[PDB]
Amino acid sequence: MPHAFKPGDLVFAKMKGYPHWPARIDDIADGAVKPPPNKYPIFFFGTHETAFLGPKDLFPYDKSKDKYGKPNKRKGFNEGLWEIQNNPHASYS
Repeated sequence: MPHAFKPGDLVFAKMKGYPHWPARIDDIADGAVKPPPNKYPIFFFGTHETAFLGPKDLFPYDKSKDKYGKPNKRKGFNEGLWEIQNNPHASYS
């Protein structure tokens, strides 16, 4: 049975106007800006951008990859697919 989201979990994350995007739940570094309540820091593969999202926009990657894990014209998307499959836990800073 599922647990709550934790840092390191792999997802597709949904933002308005964008396709479901390969991403991970990030940690928050000591001294770094914390997300709003009930939101998680999402790191988007390929673009390497961070946004704050709640669980309604987070789809576990294993369950969802068949549907959302296909190449997309959008900037950074195919690089992101490579990252989440090949080195999802690396530093991309």
